Amino acid sequence: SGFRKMAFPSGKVEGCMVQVTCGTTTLNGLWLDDVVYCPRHVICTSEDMLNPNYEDLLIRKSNHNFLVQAGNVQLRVIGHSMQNCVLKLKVDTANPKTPKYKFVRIQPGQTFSVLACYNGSPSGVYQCAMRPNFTIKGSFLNGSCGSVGFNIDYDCVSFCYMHHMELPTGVHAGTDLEGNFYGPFVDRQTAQAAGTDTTITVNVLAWLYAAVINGDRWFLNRFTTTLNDFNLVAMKYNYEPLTQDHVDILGPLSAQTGIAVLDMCASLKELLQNGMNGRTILGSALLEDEFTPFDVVRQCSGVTF
Amino acid sequence: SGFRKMAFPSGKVEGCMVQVTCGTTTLNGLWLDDVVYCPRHVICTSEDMLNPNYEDLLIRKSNHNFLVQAGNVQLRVIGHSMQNCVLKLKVDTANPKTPKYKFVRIQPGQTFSVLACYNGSPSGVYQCAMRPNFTIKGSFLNGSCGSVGFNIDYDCVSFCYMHHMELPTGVHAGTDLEGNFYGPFVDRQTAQAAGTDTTITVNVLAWLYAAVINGDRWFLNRFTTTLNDFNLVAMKYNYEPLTQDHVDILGPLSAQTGIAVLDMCASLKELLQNGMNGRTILGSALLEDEFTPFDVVRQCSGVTF
Repeated sequence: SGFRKMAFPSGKVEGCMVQVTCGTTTLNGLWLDDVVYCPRHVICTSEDMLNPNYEDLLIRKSNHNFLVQAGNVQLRVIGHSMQNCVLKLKVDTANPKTPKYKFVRIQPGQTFSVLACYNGSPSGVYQCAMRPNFTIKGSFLNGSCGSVGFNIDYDCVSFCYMHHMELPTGVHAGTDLEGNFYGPFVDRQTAQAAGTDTTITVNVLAWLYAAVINGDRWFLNRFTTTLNDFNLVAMKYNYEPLTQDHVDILGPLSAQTGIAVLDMCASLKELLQNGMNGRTILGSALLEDEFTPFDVVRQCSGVTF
Repeated sequence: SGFRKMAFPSGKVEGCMVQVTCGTTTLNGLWLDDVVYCPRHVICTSEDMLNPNYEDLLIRKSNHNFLVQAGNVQLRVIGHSMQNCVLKLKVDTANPKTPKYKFVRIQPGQTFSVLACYNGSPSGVYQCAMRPNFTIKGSFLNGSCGSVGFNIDYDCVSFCYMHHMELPTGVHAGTDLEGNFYGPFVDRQTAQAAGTDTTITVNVLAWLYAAVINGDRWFLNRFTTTLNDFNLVAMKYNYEPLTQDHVDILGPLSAQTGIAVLDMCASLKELLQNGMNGRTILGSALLEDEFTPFDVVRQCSGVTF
């Protein structure tokens, strides 16, 4: 028992992290087979970021201008190209620690682990969600660009995020591993703010099921609701609509607890309208929305990798 | 910017996790050089746990009765001995992935990362604190015994916890890597409950400094306090006393923010007496006490390993 925010074991990703330097800019790259992936703004100075012409900056760089280091060992760059907002540096040595891997583009509301790195060295691991407004609420300092987000399924690492930018509100924006940003954001220091965010309803429900499984049951009320009536309330509290697909995804948690999804919705409705009255749920005094139904199942069933 | 509960990168520990089976009991072991460390109750059946005689159970086991598996590979056991509540299994192969390591016994209030494992395979990483009552609030299912807690300092893994027991209240108890329990607990299924816990004051203060560094400043009031007057209030709210050693540990955060420790204490005093009035601090609606001053510095300064 117990329920914690839990990241995937990071070892398979740690063995892929390298340092990439171009001129006076250093950030992190991801070394898979003989290719290093990194944010293309490694070729920008601080002044370049205000309005960068990436094609024009890149044509002035040679392979030799890219210093790639794996620990204390330089990897020789033998080719380079730009794909959307990422650079791909071909190196003459394939990473001996390359895991089985895939590149995936995740959906808003899904979660992943971030291995925060500086100078190619891992510093910490944490879990976060792709917000409905396509930002993530990470923990990133200068030098963290190129840190990646991932999920693991037994032996296979699915890379879904590469860190590029901090917005003026302190939240974070980045790309998939094909270099396409999540959301409308661009890798330029300009006026681009996150749109209004929303709460991930299906995840709040998943976490309420986790609470019941762990014995935190005080919020269960005696009522039910229709899906349409629940969604009228959820709207007022800036919760995203609950779809029948979401109801279906919650089926296994409903089966385990015996609580029908629409019955749990009625209990959430009351929490939204009345508040928690100073009580806690799974040690939290607010409703948590960064655990997916699959995260709850994993942690409550002990899935390993 | 941003502030997250963050674990250490787990790769160096992942490469040490093995499966240990004795009879019908399977749990996790830690493989360092040619020794596998695991909880001694791997030699107990379910009925044995009610009142185990570990010396008498162990004298009936041969080396061959211990099945140690590192992935799909059996490690031959060539010796065994009991040290306090851990077993040490000598194997005929030293772990090629042994990191630089130390065994440490941590103090209440200190934090560490847990690599939760099942059947010798890592499942997730999370951060937790040794509570003042010598329990931890983990996330552990059946089969997780032998999972370890650790801290990392660049290249050196300091192992501080091995998981043994879940208490009837759902919190967790275990040993250091010499097999001595934290707290008064024993590896027997008996009446042993956690004593009353307390809040780790120095950690709450550290987290309030983290909030200021991240720009969450609304709770700063205009007052100061004496250390003695602060501790009279802290006592009433079941906070542990703040010592001059704690004040000294907070010095660097005080310097970074310009907020004297006793001034931050005055702001915490007001939060304890008046509550948060429905506001949040670093996304939390309650006061968080599982970040040490060193954790705050690490995450706010980007320490790597």
